[PDB]
Amino acid sequence: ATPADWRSQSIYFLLTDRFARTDGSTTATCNTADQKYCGGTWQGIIDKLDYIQGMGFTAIWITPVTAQLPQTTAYGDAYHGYWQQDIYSLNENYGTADDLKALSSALHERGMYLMVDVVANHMGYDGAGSSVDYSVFKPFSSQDYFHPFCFIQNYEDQTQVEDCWLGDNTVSLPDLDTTKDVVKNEWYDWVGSLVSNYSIDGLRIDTVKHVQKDFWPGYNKAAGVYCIGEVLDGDPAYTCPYQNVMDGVLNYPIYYPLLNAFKSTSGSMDDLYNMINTVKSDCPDSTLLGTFVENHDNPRFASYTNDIALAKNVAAFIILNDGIPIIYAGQEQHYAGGNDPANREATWLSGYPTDSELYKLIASANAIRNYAISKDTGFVTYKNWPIYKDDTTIAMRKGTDGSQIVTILSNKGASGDSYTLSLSGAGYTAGQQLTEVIGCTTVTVGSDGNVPVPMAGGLPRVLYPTEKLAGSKICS
Ligand SMILES: C[C@H]1O[C@H](O[C@H]2[C@H](O)[C@@H](O)[C@@H](O[C@@H]3C(CO)=C[C@H](N[C@H]4[C@H](O)[C@@H](O)[C@@H](O[C@H]5[C@H](O)[C@@H](O)[C@@H](O[C@H]6[C@H](O)[C@@H](O)[C@H](O)O[C@@H]6C)O[C@@H]5CO)O[C@@H]4C)[C@H](O)[C@H]3O)O[C@@H]2CO)[C@H](O)[C@@H](O)[C@@H]1O
Ligand SMILES: [Ca+2]
Repeated sequence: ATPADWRSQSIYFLLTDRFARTDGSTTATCNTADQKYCGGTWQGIIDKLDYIQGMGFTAIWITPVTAQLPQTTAYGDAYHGYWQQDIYSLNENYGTADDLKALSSALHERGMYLMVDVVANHMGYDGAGSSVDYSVFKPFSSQDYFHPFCFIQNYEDQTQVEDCWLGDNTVSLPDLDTTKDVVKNEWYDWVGSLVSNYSIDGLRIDTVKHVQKDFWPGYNKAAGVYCIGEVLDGDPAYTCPYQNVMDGVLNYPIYYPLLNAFKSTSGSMDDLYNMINTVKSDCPDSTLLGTFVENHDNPRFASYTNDIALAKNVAAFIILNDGIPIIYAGQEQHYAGGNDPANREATWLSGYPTDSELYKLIASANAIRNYAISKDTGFVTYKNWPIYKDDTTIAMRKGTDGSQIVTILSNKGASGDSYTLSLSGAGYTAGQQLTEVIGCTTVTVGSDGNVPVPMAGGLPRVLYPTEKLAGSKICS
């Protein structure tokens, strides 16, 4: 599917090994500290598609599918999919080629998209860099396809970052020489084939800053579908420019300020407001970035604060910001694991309750987003604009004038006092009735165009014109 098609989607990101088993168990042991395969499979994802769609997601991102190193290393099994050895075969721990195909067609039947994570930067090996046996890799069976062994000592030296090896002496990640034409040619041919064989709709590309920029334009074109890249860097002057060589990138620039604003009642709304504006002006297209606050490489939000009102607000931001929303499986169940491996918890242990607090908030936020784009073909290309901020509040506006959504977010927390915010700048007309779509109550615009928003419990408030909800099932 193209970049234009993808602007309207919302993604549920999951680790195949940790989401759902074929036997549907909700109590099978999965101690994250063991770093072993816990048993998730592609068939299990199919069985729980109602759980996922019920939150209003239109797509899923799944970790890498290729066959991995077989060993249990000192860092555990390659359950996460990032240590490949044979790119022409699939990881059998998750099922067969037919299962993968079954998945794509079960998604498509429901009007949903499939996004697959891919690695071009490196392969994986159980042992020290000097001792690698290149004959185990397929098809790159020789040391001549790879860069000479070196580890990345200085992450500020771009040359080292691209030409030296990620990993270490325990689990080493042999780095492909992506400047060689044989390497380019093989990867360009594989990526088009993988996409056509499994009917994939879009790709998440790992380790993009570790491969020279000029490789990417031809990979994105060979893939023929939207590519969103992982560039792990918080500086918009470093990451955004990658949008000149690939459709989109993950929004790490917004991640830092967003987490800092909501992880405590003293978080800064100023840093978040300024970064929204910077990304808006300085990235080639903000509407093609992926917004997130949790993933498998950082502590979960609840490891920072167990306050449920702060978790509601950060989740509302993610769905309603510019770009594509991305929630990480377990976020909706309020999971609190710390750094890898503790943030790779098995979703099934939660029992998949559809009446959890964040499951409901997410469902309501995705519901208004999905309905609005149904009615306003400009919603996805209108650039989100922060219209107000104070020490504990930020409010934003997105959507064509007359149909705009106005979202009011707070970091006061679950103890927050009850008061009335008089919000200016919303753009609605005098006397207009508005529905607050999270708690389903109504508010009326004052005669001077200001909106009297009832604040309490640190809850987020999402406003939309009552007349426009006509015929919808929202707040019915
Ligand atoms: C040492 C670890 O080794 C393995 O760790 C695994 C991991 O479990 C697996 O998931 C995969 O890991 C994946 C890989 C490798 O295929 C890459 C992508 N993620 C990578 C980035 O592609 C890379 O750039 C670097 O990312 C660096 C970044 O390049 C550097 O700039 C700084 O990032 C800065 C950023 O520059 C700055 O702006 C901001 O303020 O601070 C952050 C810390 O640190 C980051 C690491 O924390 O590491 C990330 C984990 C993926 O999302 C990630 O899941 O492989 C690694 C390496 O074997 C073990 O399993 C772990 O238990 C063990 O603790
Ligand atoms: Ca490299």
